[PDB]
Amino acid sequence: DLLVDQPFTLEILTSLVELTRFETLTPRFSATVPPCWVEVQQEQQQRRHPQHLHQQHHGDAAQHTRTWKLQTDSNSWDEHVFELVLPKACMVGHVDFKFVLNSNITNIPQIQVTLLKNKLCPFLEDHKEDILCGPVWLASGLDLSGHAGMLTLTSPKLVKGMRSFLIHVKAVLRGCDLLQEVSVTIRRFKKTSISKERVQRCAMLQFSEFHEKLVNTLCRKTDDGQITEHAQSLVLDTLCWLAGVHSNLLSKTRKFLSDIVRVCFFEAGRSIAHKCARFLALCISNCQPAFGPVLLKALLDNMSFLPAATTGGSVYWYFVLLNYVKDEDLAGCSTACASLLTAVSRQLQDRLTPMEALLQTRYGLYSSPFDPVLFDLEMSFTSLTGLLEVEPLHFTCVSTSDGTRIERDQPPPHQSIIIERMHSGARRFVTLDFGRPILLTDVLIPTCGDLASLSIDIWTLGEEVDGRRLVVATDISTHSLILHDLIPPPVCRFMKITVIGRYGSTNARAKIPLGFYYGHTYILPWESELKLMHDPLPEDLIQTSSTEQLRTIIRYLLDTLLSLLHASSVPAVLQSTFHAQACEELFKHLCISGTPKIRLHTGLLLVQLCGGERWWGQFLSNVLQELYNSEQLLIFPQDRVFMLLSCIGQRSLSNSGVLESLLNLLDNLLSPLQVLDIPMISWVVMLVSRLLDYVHERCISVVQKLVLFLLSMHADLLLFVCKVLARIANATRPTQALDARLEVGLEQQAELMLKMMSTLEADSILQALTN
Repeated sequence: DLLVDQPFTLEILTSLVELTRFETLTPRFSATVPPCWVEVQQEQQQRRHPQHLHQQHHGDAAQHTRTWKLQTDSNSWDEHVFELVLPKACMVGHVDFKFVLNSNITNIPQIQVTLLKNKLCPFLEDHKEDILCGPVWLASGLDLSGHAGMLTLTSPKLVKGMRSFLIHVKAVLRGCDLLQEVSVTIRRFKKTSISKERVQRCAMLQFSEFHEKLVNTLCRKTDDGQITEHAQSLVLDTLCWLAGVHSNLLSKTRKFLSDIVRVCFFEAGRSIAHKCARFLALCISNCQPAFGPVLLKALLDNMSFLPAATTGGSVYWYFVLLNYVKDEDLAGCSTACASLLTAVSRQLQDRLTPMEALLQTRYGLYSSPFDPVLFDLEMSFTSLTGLLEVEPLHFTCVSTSDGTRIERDQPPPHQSIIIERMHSGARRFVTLDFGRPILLTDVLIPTCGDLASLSIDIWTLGEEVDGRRLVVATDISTHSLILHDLIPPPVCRFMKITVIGRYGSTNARAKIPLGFYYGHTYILPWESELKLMHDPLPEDLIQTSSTEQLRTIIRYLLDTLLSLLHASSVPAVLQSTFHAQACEELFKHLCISGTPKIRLHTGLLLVQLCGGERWWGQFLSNVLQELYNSEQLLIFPQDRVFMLLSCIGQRSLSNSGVLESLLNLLDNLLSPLQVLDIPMISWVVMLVSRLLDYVHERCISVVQKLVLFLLSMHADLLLFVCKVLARIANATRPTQALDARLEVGLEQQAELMLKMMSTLEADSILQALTN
C-alpha cells in the first residue's frame, strides 16, 4: 500500500519524489491585513520585469502573489497578523513569505514570523494549538543582499492537513517598522495519480524506518550496492524535502555522514554533490547535538579520498562545506589539510615532465597537454565549476527587439548583443534558440554596466504556452550573472534575455556579452518527465590520480589553509609540520613546478605560517642558492619564482633574519674577491635591492666586498651594486540573482546558504592573500 514500505525501485522512488513536488496555487488567495499594510498591484511590482505573457498559464504574479507596503504608523513596529483565505481547500505545501527591508537598515531586525490556522508571545500562546509553522526568525530568510529575503513557512503539521491561515509577524525605526515591503505566495502539492497521496506524504514524514532506508539506499548499503545514480538523485530529492519540511532524520544523517559524504562528493557527479550539499545545508540550519562538528568529522575522514574523487564539480561542494564548517575543530582541519597537501605535493612534483617544464619556462604555459585527463573546468568560489560534466550550448538568435542583433564578438563563439539605441531604463530583448529542447544546467553572463537589470525567461513550445522565468539579476551592472548547476535543470529550446538600460544613461550604442550556456543536448527520459518537476507546464590513490586532479586538490587545500590562518591554536599546530625542512620541501614541490596560482598561494601560506620564524631567512637564502646557482640544471620559471621570492621576503621583512641571511649569502658569494658566481650575485643583488627598497661588522664585510666587486668589475649589475652598497651603508644605525524556480520548492534557503558559504570562503581567501 504505502510507497514507504515498498522496495526502493526507480518506480517507488519516482512516486515518492512526485509526492514532494509543488505548484503555485492557481487562483490567488484573498487576504486581510492591518490598515498600515497597503496592497500594491502585482503589475506595478513586476513592471520592471513584466510577466503578462505568462498569464495564459497563470505564470504572472497577479494570480498567486499578494504584496503589501508598510506605512510607518504608530504601532507598525509591533505585532502584525495577515489573515489569508484560499480559494479552495487544497494540500498546501508551503507559504512563501517574501520581504524587503529598507535600504537604510543598520542591523537586521529581530522579527519572528509564524504560520497558524484560523478558527511564546501572548498572541501565539492564545493560538498555541493552531500554530502551523513555529516562529521562524526573519533574519533566517535573508538573501545575499542583506536587506531582502524569503521564509518558506512549512512543517509536518502543514503537510498533515488540507482553507485559511494566519501569518503572525512580531518584533521581539524599530522592529517591524524596518520592514518596507512584504509579499505572500502559497504553494500546494502537485496533483498526483498516487492513491491516498496525503497519507503517502504523512508516511514519508512520520516513519523513522523510511529515513533509515533512504540513507541506506543513498549510501548504497542495500541491494548489493546496485543503486543507480538516478536513484540516488531521487533519494536526495526526498531527503532534501524531508529536511526542508522538518526545518530523527538528523540522527540517521549523523550516524551515516561519513558514508553519505563519501558517496555524494567522491563517487558521484556534480549534481549529486550539489544536492547533498543542499541537504547538508538544511541539516545545518535544523536539542540534538550540533551538526557542524559531525559534518567536519565526516569531511575530514573522507579527505584522504580526495585524490580518488570522480569529478571536480563534486570536490567543489565538498570544499565549500569543509570551508564553512572548519570553524569547529580548527586544529583538526589544519592537520588533515596539511597532511594531504604534503602527501600530494610530492607526487605532483614527481609528475613534472621536461616538456612541461619547457612549456612553463619558454612559453609560460602551465597546462598538461600530454595528459588527456582534466579534472575541473571553470569560467569565472566565485566561478562556475564542474563544466567538464556539462556541454557548451550553441544557440542562434531567432528574434530581437528593434534593430538590436547578436554578433560573434567545441565551445560556442563569444557572442554579444549590439544595441543601436540604449536610452535609459529601456527594455530590449533577444531570443536565443538552441535548435532543440536542451537540458540547461549552467549560465554565465558577464557584468555589464550598460544595463540596469537582466532577466532570463525560458520555454520550449512558446513563451505564452510554457514560458518560465529562469532568473532576474538586478545587480548585473556590478556582478556577473552566474547560475551554477540548476538542481532541477530546466528543459528549454528558447531563452529570452531581456535587458534594461542603465538608469540615467544615453550611451548611444551598447555591446552586451551574451555569456555562456552549458547543459546537455540529449535529455534523458527522466530529466524531461513532467512528474518530478515543481510547477509543471590510501597513498595508492595519490599515486593513481591524474596531475590535474592533484593540482585541483592542491588549490583547494591551499585555499583552505589560507582561510584557516585567517580565521585563527591552528598556528600552534602547523609548526610540528611546516618546519624548516617541511617548508623547504613544500616550496620545492609547489612554487617551482606548480601553476601560478598554486605557486602564489603556497608562497603566501609559507609567509603567513613561517615568515616570523628564526630559520625563515635561512630558508629563503637556501632556496635562492639552490635554485639560482649556476650549477643548477633544474628547469623552472626563474622569473616567476624570483618574483615570488621577492614578494615572500617583502612580506616577511619584519623578520630580522631575512635581510641578514640574504646579505650573508651575498657576502659568501663575494668572498672570492677578498669561483665568482656572477649570475647568483646578480639574482641576490636584485633581491636585496628590492627588499631594501621595501624598507655592524657583517654589514661592514658585505659593503667592503661590494666595493671590491665594483672596483674589480657587467654595467647593468653595477647600478644595483652601487644602490645596494649605499642602502646597506645607510641602513646600519652607526652608518545575487538566484534562479526564480527555487521559490517553488523548499531548497531556496539551502541554496542561499550554500552561496553564502562560497562567498564567505572567497572573502576569507582574499583577505588572507591581501594581508
